[PDB]
Amino acid sequence: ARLEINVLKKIKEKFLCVLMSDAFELLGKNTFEFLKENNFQPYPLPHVRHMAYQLCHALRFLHENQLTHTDLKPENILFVNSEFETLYNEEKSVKNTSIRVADFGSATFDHEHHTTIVATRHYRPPEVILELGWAQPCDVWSIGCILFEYYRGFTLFQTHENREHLVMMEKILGPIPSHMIHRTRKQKYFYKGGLVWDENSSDGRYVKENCKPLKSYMLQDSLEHVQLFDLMRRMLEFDPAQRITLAEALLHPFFAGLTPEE
Repeated sequence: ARLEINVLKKIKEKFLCVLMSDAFELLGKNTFEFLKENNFQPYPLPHVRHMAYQLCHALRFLHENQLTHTDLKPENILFVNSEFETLYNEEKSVKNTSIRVADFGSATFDHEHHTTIVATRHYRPPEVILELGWAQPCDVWSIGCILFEYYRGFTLFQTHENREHLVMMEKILGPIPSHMIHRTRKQKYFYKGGLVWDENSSDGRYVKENCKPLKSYMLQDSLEHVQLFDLMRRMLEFDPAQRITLAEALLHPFFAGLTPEE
């Protein structure tokens, strides 16, 4: 099943992706390894900004060429060089914050058959869970979750099951748009428009204690933090038709803080 090779060849011909030589180039540790190798202490905002910029550029490229990745997660984003400079206050900070997007094994073309369920759970969007169909906006959702993870050090949706996941989504982002609820065949999750959920269950207890409205995860109050969260909340729009595109995301005030080298 090296129809992966095919995608890689189609991609090369059109580029912050890890692509083929014939296997490919070796790079540094991935952005999750680095997180774990640093106690899950977040990346500082400037790193998060440069990484976000690169991600949006990388996938805007796929997205404008009839491709969705479907499996973006911190494990598939690679530092070109993960050499770091430890500093006491001990936290680690990577030297060169350039990244590459990897693993096009799941990348799907517009015209290809779309499997119902795609993405790794924590990075999977509501349209997929509710089986409303999916395309490029899938990746944008994943990118929102990933940026949050870079900025706080922990997963946005640390979940194991659909119902819980949906409850976490409402907890953090507000209620699911009613039209999406009317449209899904997955009605077993709902009653009179409301997610069926026992708050006294162990998971229900986890969510009450640990999931809160998105803005409340802001570490600092500076403009740059406010903008990152404005951009994240647009990437984590429930409705894929209304969710921001990566072309649009790059025209966001958040990226004003980039160096011109960056």
